[PDB]
Amino acid sequence: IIRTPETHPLTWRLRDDKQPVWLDEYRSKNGYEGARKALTGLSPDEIVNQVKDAGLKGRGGAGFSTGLKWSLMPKDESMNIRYLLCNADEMEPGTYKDRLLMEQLPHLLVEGMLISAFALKAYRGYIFLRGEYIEAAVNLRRAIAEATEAGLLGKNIMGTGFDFELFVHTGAGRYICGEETALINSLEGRRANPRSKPPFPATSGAWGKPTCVNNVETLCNVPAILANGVEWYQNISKSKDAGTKLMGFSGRVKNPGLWELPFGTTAREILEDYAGGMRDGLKFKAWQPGGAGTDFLTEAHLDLPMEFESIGKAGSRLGTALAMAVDHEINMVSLVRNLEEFFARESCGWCTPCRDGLPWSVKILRALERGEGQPGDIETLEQLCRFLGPGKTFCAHAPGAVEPLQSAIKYFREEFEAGIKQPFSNTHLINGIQPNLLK
Amino acid sequence: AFELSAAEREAIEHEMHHYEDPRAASIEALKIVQKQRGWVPDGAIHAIADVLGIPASDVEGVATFYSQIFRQPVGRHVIRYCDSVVCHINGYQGIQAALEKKLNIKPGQTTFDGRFTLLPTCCLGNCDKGPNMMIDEDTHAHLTPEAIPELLERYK
Amino acid sequence: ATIHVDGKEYEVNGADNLLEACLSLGLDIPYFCWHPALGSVGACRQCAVKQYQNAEDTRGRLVMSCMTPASDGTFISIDDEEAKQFRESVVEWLMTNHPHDCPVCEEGGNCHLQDMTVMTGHSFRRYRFTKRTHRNQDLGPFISHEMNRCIACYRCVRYYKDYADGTDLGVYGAHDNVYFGRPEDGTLESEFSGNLVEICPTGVFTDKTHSERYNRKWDMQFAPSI
Amino acid sequence: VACNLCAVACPVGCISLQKAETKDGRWYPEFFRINFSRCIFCGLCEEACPTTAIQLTPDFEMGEYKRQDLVYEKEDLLISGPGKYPEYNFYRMAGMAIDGKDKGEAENEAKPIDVKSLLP
Amino acid sequence: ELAGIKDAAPDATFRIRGQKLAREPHRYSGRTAMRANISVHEPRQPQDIDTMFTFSMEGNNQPTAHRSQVPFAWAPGWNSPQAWNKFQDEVGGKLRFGDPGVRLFETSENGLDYFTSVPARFQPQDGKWRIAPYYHLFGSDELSQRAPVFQSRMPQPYIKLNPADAAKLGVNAGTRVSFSYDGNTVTLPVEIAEGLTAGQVGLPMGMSGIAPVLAGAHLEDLKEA
Ligand SMILES: NC(=O)C1=CN([C@@H]2O[C@H](COP(=O)(O)OP(=O)(O)OC[C@H]3O[C@@H](n4cnc5c(N)ncnc54)[C@H](O)[C@@H]3O)[C@@H](O)[C@H]2O)C=CC1
Ligand SMILES: Cc1cc2nc3c(=O)[nH]c(=O)nc-3n(C[C@H](O)[C@H](O)[C@H](O)COP(=O)(O)O)c2cc1C
Ligand code: SF4
Ligand code: SF4
Ligand code: SF4
Ligand code: SF4
Ligand code: SF4
Ligand code: FES
Ligand code: FES
Repeated sequence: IIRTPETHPLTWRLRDDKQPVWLDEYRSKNGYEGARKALTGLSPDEIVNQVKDAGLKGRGGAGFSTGLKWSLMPKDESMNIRYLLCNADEMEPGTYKDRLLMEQLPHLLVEGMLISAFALKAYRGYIFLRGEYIEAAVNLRRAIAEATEAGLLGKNIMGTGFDFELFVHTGAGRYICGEETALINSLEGRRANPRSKPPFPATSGAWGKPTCVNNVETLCNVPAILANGVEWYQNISKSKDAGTKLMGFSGRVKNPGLWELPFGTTAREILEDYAGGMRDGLKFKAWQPGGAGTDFLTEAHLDLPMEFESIGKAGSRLGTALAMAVDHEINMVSLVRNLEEFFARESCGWCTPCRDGLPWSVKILRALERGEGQPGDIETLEQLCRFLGPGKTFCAHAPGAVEPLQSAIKYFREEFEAGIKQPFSNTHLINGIQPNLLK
Repeated sequence: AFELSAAEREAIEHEMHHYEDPRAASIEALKIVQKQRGWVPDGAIHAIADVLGIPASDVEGVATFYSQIFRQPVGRHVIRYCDSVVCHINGYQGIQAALEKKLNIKPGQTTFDGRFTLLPTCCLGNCDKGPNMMIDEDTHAHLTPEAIPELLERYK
Repeated sequence: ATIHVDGKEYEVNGADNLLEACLSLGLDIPYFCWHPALGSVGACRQCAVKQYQNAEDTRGRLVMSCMTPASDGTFISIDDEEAKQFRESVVEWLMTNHPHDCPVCEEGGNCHLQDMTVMTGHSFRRYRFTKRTHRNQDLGPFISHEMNRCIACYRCVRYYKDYADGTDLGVYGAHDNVYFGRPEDGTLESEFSGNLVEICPTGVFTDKTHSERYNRKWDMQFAPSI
Repeated sequence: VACNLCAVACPVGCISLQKAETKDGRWYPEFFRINFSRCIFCGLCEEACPTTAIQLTPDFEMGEYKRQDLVYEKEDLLISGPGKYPEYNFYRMAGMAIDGKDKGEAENEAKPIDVKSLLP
Repeated sequence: ELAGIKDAAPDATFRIRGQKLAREPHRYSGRTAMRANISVHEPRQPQDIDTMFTFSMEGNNQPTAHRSQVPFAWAPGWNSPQAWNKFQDEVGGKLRFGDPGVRLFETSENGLDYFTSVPARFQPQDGKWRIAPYYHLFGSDELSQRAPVFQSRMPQPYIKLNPADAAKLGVNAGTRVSFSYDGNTVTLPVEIAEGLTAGQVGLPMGMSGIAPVLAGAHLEDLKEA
């Protein structure tokens, strides 16, 4: 695998010894060139239009158009206080892309935030980084100091009169803080409950001001667009999703890892050519395409292009595009129990279906794993999947929670019925009172 | 009787400068107190609330919301083993069993000499190198149950 | 604004949400977290109704009536099968941890949670696992605290903090262990803390002065007074 | 537990009681009076009782000379055993804490978890 | 000038379709037992010749009844305080047939003149202490301070002092000082008030021994005793 700047815009400046690339080395391999072009030759409106015509979608997992999200900021000049937030939370199980991006290429993220903040006219930027990424925090703070020293951040950046302060906000460990409105609440020093939309953060976000929240990888995608042009970015691949995505496969494969690939490469290409296939003595059973909140898929879906639309039609989600392989030795009930335990304990507690229905599924799956399941348990799980879907809950944490459960029941129902061994009993006998025996 | 030190108070005010609302420094104020003293004691809630000008109920709601802000005393070193799905596939259960056998405690407990606090944590974002765990600021990957007693011995 | 509810045309205020518009018309939608004086937040998810964009739409989508404007041309169904099943499921989820406390609870016969449990038609328990529990706090001479009965509707904190500007009540903890109360034991310092006993839809916050000589609401002789 | 369900369920209205509380917090009737000159022995109070406290028993010989003596107070009603239902204990099911039964000790109850607990 | 009190409520002959307004819910219990220890003969329900309400459940409390005086809110299926929804025109608005009560006077067409009696500034003078009123929600009202549940909520009696005046008297926080007002030498522990202007002592109005008429009055012989 070779990495040219044309085919690997995100990972071609990665070093072989996995060491971080600092300002002199980054600028040696065409660093802050897109920032220079954007800040010295383009108005913010045509930068937003350039990103929109590049077709850059959200790399956080939902695939929303970045230029469309940037264009939804208010047009009035009265609202001159604006915020750009980098979602460096990355708490989805199976996701390790942003750690790679921030640990050894922090200046790529800094340049992306600088370009995006100039496009959004955002006077301030915050990197909402998870607390467990100590190396990313150290490298990002060092790169911010280096960019401030060499006039790339602060007051009068490149002589253009544009002021931009970049801060790093380290988190305190909750998965719901990655949700963008809960991210905004956590940045304001509150409990990280999400907020209802509309209004979207573009009109009233952080402290009521116009705010744009973007993933690490999205902001890392913008400087190559600004440096090499829109036409280069459109012709990376012949797919509906433009550009390159950090894809990977993890879990008992020969070479678990992370590779920058164009959209539309099949999951079998990632699994066999890049991940090396399954390990010796292990047979492929299932896979999750885009993190812990996506539906399981079988071996028949391995010949599917890794795009939002193609994975969407197969009853799953592209997600973070960091797939996880499940071998034959893994009990699916135990796997879904582990997933649901994570999802139930990471509930923010705002809304009833997630907060009180995910623990019910956890207890049912614990009983099924122990062989103490009772009739009606699987139907209860299916009803929980139906009633925790999109729109039933306040945010999208619970639909993502119930995607693997419903897909595992759909594809591996025989393992769930194997846990139902005891008859259903909810009552004890009360002496003197004859029960109402249903038929 | 809790009193914020001069270093703690100056760090909290310096973080108050970073936002347009001093309430936005509550998480990092709790983290500053935790970094200095291992955890956030009860009087620290009122001290931080007094510094930031927000109610103590808001500070305590923040402190008890976030899992890495400790409102109970912990050991000198906090072990945080990942119990999420990829490390479950990669066999974190053997790692948890080895840690429990070496430390003779349960998750959420602290060893009787106050050295180690064992805690499950969500995914550490290192799933290609699992199973993973985190001692205080150091992440250890590619864990095996045999390397656990040796690797725990370097934290005194 | 003209709305349609279950095939019936109604004239409502377009500046109102659907829950307050439908309750003003005499229709019954169960609700917990909304209050007329506090606004809508969409927490409890109890007020679900099915919404249709056109009259010639049969699929629909469940929405929160408290979070949905009662604009012109909306079609909703309260008595839709999926809406009724979801509202019953929300009540059932609230019932999974609720203590077996109604005989020794001061809210009984005056309890909004009892009324909405009956209103949704949920009377059969199939949850068989453990119920979470909480310790209580001493809140002073006026308000008695029983957090086992909480449904986490956030009404108390919204009233006390946003409406009454009180500082010593809050929400603590996380997912299913959310706790509503003071940061420590002590008297509630707001001069309007007593409205919690009517704001709270359960028996968490109760009138301690009435609890000393307690009687049920049906046994009371009332009069309008000043 | 002086819950007053039997009094309101009585179609005659011949039950009158008042709630009182012990120091540990258990509810009990301060008084409990039944007008047996009014009572029709319909059994609706026993059916409405959620603790099986009030029970109609196989005894019909209640003739009296003065009908003021048909007003039975709590001293004339409370027997020294469980009656028709030998084992049911309402307080073993209730979440409310009393003496000898703390939070988390009732049936189907988990132990309380403090919000300050280190586990996620 | 009190002619508007006729319309504050309808008179005792008011009916809802011939029936009076009920004071108690329809499921009111214990009618043949609640007085049975006194006498097994049930008396008549007490009569209300004064108002339109009846001392029984044999009356009207419908949410659609044309009245303004609602003794309690109840509707079938709504037993909580949420039953007030059914009694309003719209939820959170007015009672559906008007709120009870009537204003005695309207806004006058013409106003007053400016009051030209501007007082001079406050001057502290030696040996003379101006009484600053300190009211308490729990304590300053006579009847409610008689209630036994308010005794725990009521503050301990005190006298507020400026730090400068307390230093001039040689008095710290918590020490008891005695002062005489109209032949009543009473003693009170001192609380230091930063915001109270010097030359004043703060007194809790309406408590035991501190009448609210003392607001704005003076004080003599305030000494540590
Ligand atoms: N660690 C991670 O990266 C994790 C990622 N996810 C991903 O999160 C996704 C769900 O996140 P959501 O924010 O709920 O998705 P979404 O579809 O609601 O919105 C995504 C983005 O588009 C914007 N947006 C969408 N519609 C908009 C509109 N009409 N006007 C303005 N802005 C609009 C939102 O503000 C947000 O920034 C999933 O696809 C999942 O894969 C989930 C969990 C963890
Ligand atoms: C429960 C939940 C957790 C999320 N966590 C993250 C996260 O950790 N990082 C992230 O970039 N997006 C996360 N998202 C998606 C964000 O809400 C949002 O879509 C994203 O941060 C910014 O959008 P973008 O992809 O266009 O950059 C999460 C969403 C949900 C519902
Ligand atoms: S689904 Fe509801 S309770 Fe769960 S994380 Fe989202 S808002 Fe919070
Ligand atoms: S809060 Fe309501 S439902 Fe719960 S025990 Fe009390 S009366 Fe029963
Ligand atoms: S204590 Fe009462 S008002 Fe507060 S969230 Fe719980 S049920 Fe709602
Ligand atoms: S049996 Fe007697 S006391 Fe019991 S409900 Fe019937 S009439 Fe009333
Ligand atoms: S006898 Fe039963 S129904 Fe009557 S008050 Fe006592 S516990 Fe309640
Ligand atoms: S699943 Fe353990 S590090 Fe991600
Ligand atoms: S009343 Fe609408 S969600 Fe609670």
